[PDB]
Amino acid sequence: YSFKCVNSLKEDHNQPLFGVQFNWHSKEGDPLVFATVGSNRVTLYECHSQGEIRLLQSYVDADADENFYTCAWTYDSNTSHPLLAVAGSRGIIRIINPITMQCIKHYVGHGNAINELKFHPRDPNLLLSVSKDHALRLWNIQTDTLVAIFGGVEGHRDEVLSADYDLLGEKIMSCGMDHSLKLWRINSKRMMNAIKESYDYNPNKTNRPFISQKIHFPDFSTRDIHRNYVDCVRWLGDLILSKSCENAIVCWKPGKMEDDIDKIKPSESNVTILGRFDYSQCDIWYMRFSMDFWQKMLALGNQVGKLYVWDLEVEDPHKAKCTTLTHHKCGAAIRQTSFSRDSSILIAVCDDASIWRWDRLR
Amino acid sequence: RRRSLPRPHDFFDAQTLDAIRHRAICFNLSAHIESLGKGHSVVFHSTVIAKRKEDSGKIKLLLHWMPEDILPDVWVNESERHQLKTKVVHLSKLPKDTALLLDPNIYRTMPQKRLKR
Amino acid sequence: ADHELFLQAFEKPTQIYRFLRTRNLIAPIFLHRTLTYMSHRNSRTNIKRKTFKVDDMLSKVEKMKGEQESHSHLQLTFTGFFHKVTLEVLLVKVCHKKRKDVSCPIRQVPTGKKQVPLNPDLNQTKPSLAVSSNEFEPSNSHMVKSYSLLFRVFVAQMTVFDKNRRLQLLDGEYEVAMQEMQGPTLQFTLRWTLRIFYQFLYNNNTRQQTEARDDLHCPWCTLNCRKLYSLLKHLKLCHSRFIFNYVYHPKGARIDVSINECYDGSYAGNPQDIHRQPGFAFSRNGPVKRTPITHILVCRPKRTKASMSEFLTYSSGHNRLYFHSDTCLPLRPQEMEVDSEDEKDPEWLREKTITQIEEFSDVNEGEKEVMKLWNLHVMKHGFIADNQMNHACMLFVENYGQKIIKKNLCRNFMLHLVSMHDFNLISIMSIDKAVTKLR
Amino acid sequence: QLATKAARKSAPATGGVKKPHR
Amino acid sequence: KEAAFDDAVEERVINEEYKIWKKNTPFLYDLVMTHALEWPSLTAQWLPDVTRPEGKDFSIHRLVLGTHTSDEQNHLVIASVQLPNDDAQFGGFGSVSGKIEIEIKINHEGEVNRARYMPQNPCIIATKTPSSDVLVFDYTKHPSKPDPSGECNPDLRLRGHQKEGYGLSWNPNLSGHLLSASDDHTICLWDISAVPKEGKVVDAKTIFTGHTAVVEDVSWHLLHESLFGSVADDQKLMIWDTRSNNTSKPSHSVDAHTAEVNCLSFNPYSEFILATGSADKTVALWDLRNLKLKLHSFESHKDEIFQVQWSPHNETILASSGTDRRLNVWDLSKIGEEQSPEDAEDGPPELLFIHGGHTAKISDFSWNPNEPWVICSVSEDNIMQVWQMAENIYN
Amino acid sequence: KRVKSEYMRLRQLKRFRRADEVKSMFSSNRQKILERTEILNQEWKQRRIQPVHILTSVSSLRGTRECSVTSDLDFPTQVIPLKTLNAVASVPIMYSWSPLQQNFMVEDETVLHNIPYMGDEVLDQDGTFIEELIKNYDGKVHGDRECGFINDEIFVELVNALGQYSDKIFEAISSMFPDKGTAEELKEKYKELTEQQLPGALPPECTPNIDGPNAKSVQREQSLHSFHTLFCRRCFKYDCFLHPFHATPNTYKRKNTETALDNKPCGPQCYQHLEGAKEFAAALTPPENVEWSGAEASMFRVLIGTYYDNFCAIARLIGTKTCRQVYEFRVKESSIIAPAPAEDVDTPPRKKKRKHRLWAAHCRKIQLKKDGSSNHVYNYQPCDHPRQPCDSSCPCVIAQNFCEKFCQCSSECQNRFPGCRCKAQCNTKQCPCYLAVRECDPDLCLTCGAADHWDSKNVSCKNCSIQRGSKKHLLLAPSDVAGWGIFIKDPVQKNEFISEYCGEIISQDEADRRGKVYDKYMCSFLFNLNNDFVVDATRKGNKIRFANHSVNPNCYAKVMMVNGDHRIGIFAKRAIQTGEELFFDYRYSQADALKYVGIEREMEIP
Amino acid sequence: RPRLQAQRKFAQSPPPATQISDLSKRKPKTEDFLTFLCLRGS
DNA sequence: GGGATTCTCCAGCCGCCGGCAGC
DNA sequence: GCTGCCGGCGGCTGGAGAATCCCGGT
Repeated sequence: YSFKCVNSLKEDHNQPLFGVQFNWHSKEGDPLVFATVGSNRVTLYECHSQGEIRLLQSYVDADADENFYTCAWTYDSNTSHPLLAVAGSRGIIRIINPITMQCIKHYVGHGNAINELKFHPRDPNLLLSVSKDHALRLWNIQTDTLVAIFGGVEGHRDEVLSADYDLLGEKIMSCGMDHSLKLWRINSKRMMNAIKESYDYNPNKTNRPFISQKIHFPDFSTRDIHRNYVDCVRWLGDLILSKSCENAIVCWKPGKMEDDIDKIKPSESNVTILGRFDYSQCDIWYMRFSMDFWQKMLALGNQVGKLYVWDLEVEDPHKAKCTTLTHHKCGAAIRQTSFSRDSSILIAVCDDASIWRWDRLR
Repeated sequence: RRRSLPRPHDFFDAQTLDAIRHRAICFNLSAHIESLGKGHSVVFHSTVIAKRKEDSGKIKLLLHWMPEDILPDVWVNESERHQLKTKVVHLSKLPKDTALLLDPNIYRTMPQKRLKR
Repeated sequence: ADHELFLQAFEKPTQIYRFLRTRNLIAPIFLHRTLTYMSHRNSRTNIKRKTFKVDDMLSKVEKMKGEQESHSHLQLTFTGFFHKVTLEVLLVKVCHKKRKDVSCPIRQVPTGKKQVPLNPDLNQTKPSLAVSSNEFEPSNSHMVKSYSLLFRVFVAQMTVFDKNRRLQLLDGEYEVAMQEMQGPTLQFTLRWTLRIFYQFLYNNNTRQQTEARDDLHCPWCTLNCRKLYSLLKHLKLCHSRFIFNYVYHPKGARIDVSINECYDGSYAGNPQDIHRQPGFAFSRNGPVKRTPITHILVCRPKRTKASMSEFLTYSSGHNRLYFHSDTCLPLRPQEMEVDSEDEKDPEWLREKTITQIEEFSDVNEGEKEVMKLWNLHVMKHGFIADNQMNHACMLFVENYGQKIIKKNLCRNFMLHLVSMHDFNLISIMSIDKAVTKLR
Repeated sequence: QLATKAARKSAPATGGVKKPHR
Repeated sequence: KEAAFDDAVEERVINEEYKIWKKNTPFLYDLVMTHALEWPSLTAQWLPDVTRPEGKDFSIHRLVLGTHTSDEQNHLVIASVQLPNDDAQFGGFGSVSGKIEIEIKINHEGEVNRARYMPQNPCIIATKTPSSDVLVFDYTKHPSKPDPSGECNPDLRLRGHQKEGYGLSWNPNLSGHLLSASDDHTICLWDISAVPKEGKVVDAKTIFTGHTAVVEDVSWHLLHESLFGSVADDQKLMIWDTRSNNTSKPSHSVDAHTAEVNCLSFNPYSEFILATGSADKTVALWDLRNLKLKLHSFESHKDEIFQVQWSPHNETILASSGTDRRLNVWDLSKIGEEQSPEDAEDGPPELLFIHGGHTAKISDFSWNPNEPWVICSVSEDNIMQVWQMAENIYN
Repeated sequence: KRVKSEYMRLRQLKRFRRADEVKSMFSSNRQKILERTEILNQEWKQRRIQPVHILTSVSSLRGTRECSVTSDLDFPTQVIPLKTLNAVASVPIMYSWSPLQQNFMVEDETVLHNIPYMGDEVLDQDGTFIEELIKNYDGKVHGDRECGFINDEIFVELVNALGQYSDKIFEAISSMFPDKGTAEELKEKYKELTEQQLPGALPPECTPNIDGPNAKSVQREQSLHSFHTLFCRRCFKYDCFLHPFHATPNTYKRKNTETALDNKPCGPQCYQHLEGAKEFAAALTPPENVEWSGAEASMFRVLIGTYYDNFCAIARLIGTKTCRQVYEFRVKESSIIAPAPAEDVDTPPRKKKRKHRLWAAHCRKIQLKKDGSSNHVYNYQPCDHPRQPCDSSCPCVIAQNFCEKFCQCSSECQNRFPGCRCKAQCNTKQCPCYLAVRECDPDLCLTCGAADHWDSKNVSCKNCSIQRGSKKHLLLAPSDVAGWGIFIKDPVQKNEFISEYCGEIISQDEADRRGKVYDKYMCSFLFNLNNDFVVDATRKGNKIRFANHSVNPNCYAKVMMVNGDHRIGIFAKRAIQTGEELFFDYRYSQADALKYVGIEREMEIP
Repeated sequence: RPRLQAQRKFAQSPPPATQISDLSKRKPKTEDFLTFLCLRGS
């Protein structure tokens, strides 16, 4: 896989960008549209052939001093419209419908700044938010119900700024400044009942408010993987990828070699490292690594703006690959990258309010 | 008085502020309030439409005003020609029945749809 | 220094008050003649008796004097068209806006049809006729508003009667211009058969100054305020978004304006509307419950005289929107009920007191299960007094008898009871009774 | 160490006892 | 669509208007009291009785109200509101705990459309439901605490209609004579002088079907036992003289205004004055001696009108409420008085005062006895306002 | 040492085997990844979604702000008009917290959990605060100098290879790895390697549960050792969440003679109705060899410790033996057991009423001697007196605290609180419990109703609400002063309990450690409790932690003894009606008060 | 040393007081500003 | 002789009120 | 003039510490 810089975008408002995400829900043959966050503004773009990038509609929350940094793509199960979720330092959840040019849903209640937004891969209406509140929340979309709070006594004891969703859509994991990598489940009967009851709640029908499920105890929790801020997570089937300020992404799994994720006891205390990925100049936290839909290549941006691309094949992690996609203007730090629906192209965002496009030439 | 009380998050969001900005700009370009009406008067531009010739030695002519406000057509003698080409009146003097057409946000029946009378 | 912040901050109230001026001029919130500090307005006094039985005589006299004239059925002939095809003649009658109708309906009834030449010229002819029918009645005319005539070939429309049914169309040959979609025109014959300053300070870093032209008039609402006292009162009461100060410039007066710092003028309706998602906020499709409040704004003002030296309301009830303690969600009025969302027995700490029990290595599970069960039992009630244990142990039995029997931990349960008795909390006459009641 | 002391909110209270009848 | 955007903008500007009115009210009123009911009321009338507790600076008055709820148990509510009756006294004026409290609550069979107290016996009041019947309640026979069992059985329920409607007024001189208005184009008469054998059900004694459109008003000529006015969506005002034994043939019939009209009131201190307002944004009055001539058209409203009330203790003063979210005060003593240009710009001289203290459509308003100048008004924003304009306005 | 070098030398082959395992692990993971992604792609393929269109300039804003997305290449800069998002009413900052109705001791975390994040601007010129904090923790931050990690396998191999060429190796391992940080773990690993066996879930002295199949005959003390050690007497919970485990076991005196001791026929197989057994009943003050299991023998040994004579009750509690069988087992085994102690006390004094006057004499001694330094109120701890009385060497006496019922003082200890005697509402100064601020314990003030009606909440006593936890209904909303606030729903009169201030119990130094970051956050929850402990509500608590400071508040805080625990209750300083925000003074130093709370909410009236 | 340094998120790194026509210069700063002379009141 | 039963004694607190510094 | 201001001043609250009654046997 070889990517060449075909085009570069700069919003020119001189504010760091975050949370670039492709609209993976777009059907086959649809235009390649992705979202990107800049300051109090939300920007969408379309990717054309030959590297041409067209500017789509942009939204701004000028009503207050706001700094957004998150995107999450979902589709409306009723009207088939594509929806976008935006959150910022104000702890505000915003749902924007580009078709109607307006925001038709907003959620408040988070205790502090949101940090990562991800949707349930199987159920588009379940929306998860990662916040400085030291807790996690899963939101419902068809109904405005909120049923999850992952935090408290055995939750993260500091800011949470990353989470990931399993492919089957039954298990979440979280990481934060407390060096803790904590595991959460949806396949549990209690969570399934809560999710089912979330759609079965009519606020006008009953005086009682919805019974949101408070969850303080993760299924598995460890703190020995990283000795610094663990700041981005992705899953590898059952194996887990996590990165920190120690300039190295780590691959690991709970338990031992023969330990199954379903059989992991709640009181598990032994972890197993699997592999390492090496890079330099990762001395600043809040940098994220991205993964394609087919889980075949890995990508990561750096403070010096160099890109680190490695495939996820049978290649051993010691010598999996060494790819550094660079350009002389990449001096700005990268925050997050995004892969297309079929890993054809990749988009990166930076601190200097710039957007970079990478197209694959196999 | 105190050092710093919480800001109550003023209800006029910028979303309605931009709409008000467009409405004011288009309304000033359509009525010339701040420029010609001195901030309190709406202007109207007339033109001869129908030249009628009465039974006696008198000629009356219609003058139709551009903004198409609540005012109806009025017969004007030919002697008043070139005198009422541009006419200015105060906002309060417009006919109350159909003065709402000046701006949709001047007044609307907020319960536009009613389950009961 | 880019002053854009100053521009935006001082532009924010400009639009609101300029729009409010035009809104109030067409229809005011209140009569400005009735304001106390606007005393030079409303020169009329309330001295008038006007017995009602004599108003009818005055009305009858006015009506008798007002019988001006009555309309004369009309006929008209059309002169040739003029331009730099048969004609269509339709009569348009408009009724008043009724409750069911969204707007005022019109009725373009046709009086017939006639032929006209294709743009003829004068001195060439050597004549079509349209006649009206008076089959209608004043009872039918009760629901009508006005009358007008429409001519098409190219559409024109003129009115015959005024608002008060005053005739505007006498008999005579009339020439009318024509507008499509000088120029086109048509002819036809009808027959009946001190200087004030303003300063805009910005954080003392920089400022902008103006002069109050058209003095004694508000720059925002264009209100004629003859007195400086009335002007200042109106500015500080209606244009509350700004803060004003008196400086007494040698020209006669000076008013330094600045943006209000607090201006506690947020949403004042039902507070739960602002949190609701768009499409449900301010829906007004039906009643919306809210917690009752009570505010008094005016009780008995002193009604003092004009005072230039004067320049240099309580509430009771839930005056805010309350939130859930845990989820920070808005609290609905029905959710404000006996449900206090805070009980003696949190679930998370129940779970923790079970997880931490298994951590102890030198305990068999047979004792751990009894420990957890009894901890949950006490936590369900939070016993404090020592005399409760007779009833507390009896109720523990009555609650968890099935669970312990299925767990086959009765012997461990009586071991726990013995442990309690070693602490002088349980009498010897209660252990046997608890065991007997178990079966 | 512990040279610096953090600020803790408090609620001071002291109490005597009642004198017997004489 | 475009309706929602302008609706939101107008909601914001209406909130701004309400805030400005709240800031300007100290220099415009001698008394302002506001309270938000748990549910909006479609009725507003003061009970005739009053108590003045000695040794304090307030007097207690009772309000006749109702409950209009989206989905909840529906009640008939009578609230006790204390008013400051002192000029030098100025909590706000009296106690700090509370000025308005609910004292009577009676379960209802649906929404409360209208409710008018019998002047001779205030303990018995009649109410109109969206159903086809009229309910008679006597709150002395019902507990203050509403029973959880739902709809309370009224003393009597009156049949004769087939569709919803709310036009109500009690006979000022006789007890039990009730004429009511409903959308069935019918006006029904009941005689409740004494009907022990009713079994809580009373049929209409006389049904008036004179109008061909929806009738929503009935008010008696207060100085005659046989003359009352009736109003319809038929754009006419129509007076019926009873004992004529002609449910079709009226005493008189006059085309009132150009659109649907529903509000009619007879002046208490006059034998021939009748006034009414219409959806045409006009209030017009007539003389019973000559119905074919309109005395004057009060024209300052901007929207539909569904209430006109004559001010007691001031014959020459009239007030009317409508969906314009304003309460207007009209003074006939100022008809045609010359005024200064600024006064003319403010409005016609005959308009005495306009009340801007509402955020939604006003459903009902009333002038009270036992107090000459305070007015209560209930709107669709769940807010209740009791207000008295500044003394400098009159005398 | 060369522990890292040896670990790498072994890790050569260890990582060879690890690579052998992880190649197959990666292959299986990729196979499952392919299957799951195939399922997800199939689920996605079935849905059609409307494409997004470009943004035409809306007629709602002719003059507005437009963003010019520029490009570094030859592509033209694109300009589009911004759409203004609708505003949302936000909420003030409030970190997550678990609900709490009691208190909570936290084990002193000697290591820093994690370095908190700050504004990244002030520390640029004042970065020495980080060094001050690490000096407060003396460099003990999680993961500091970890030298990698050990999975207890390489460490075990190094320890085995660390022969004489135990203790020095243990110290080196502890220094090189903070995960263990103690020689106890190294010695445990050494013992495990030497023995290569574990006794089981039971302690090293195997004591399986009675109901389990692995029954064993164990004496009463060892059988009930776990129950006695882990049970906590004060607040009635095994493994108390608000009490330490450092306490004496259940070994204490008891009333030996508290039974009728009337001989009766206890069924057909009774201890009585047999001449030999009847004689042996008094003496101990054809025996069949029944299969008395180990659990049965251990539980007989336990049950003999509660009656010492009643074979009827013990045998009725024995499903496998009868009363005659109980007597036979007694003659068989307990005839060789130690004689019963049958100990008792004398207790000469009988003037219970006069004890209050002497009680007040000790209180007067305290209030006349230690009044100069009486601000050092010490956390109560139940003192255990083996033989000495409640003398000047009594731990409770030196703590200047009255002896609660959990004391090991004599039954008439002079320092023991006898209890209030109010016949009615006891919130007045006439109540002794109010003077020396305390809550009437439900075992002493039976007249005031503290003991009575424990189920219902209609109690005359107003000095027992904290024990019953009958806090009012309180609501949460943004404050009118700063951040969140708490608002009371129902009206409350002056001097009425509203709620308790619950939180986490921590030491004074741990309180300083938490306050070090609380000061930087400018927001604190530290409530001083006593001279020993500080209750912290940052992580747990209830709605009350949002109450704001006020120099002229409407509520006051009082630290009171509640059954031997320092608890903080809040009361109304004045009458408060519906919808008011609650305030109380934080008792801060004036400079620190103005630094932390600089909002007054009101100007001076004159 | 590296284990205790401050973890950083980012890199190391008008004279003419004309009239109240300033208000008519204020609201329509674009789209055909009126009077053609309020620009002097900038 | 005890035990339940009243029954005043007391120390402290609360609200009011009449001088006492200023103006 | 009037502002706290202050201590007494009678008026009241409730603990509590003694004076009184009756049952039961000698």
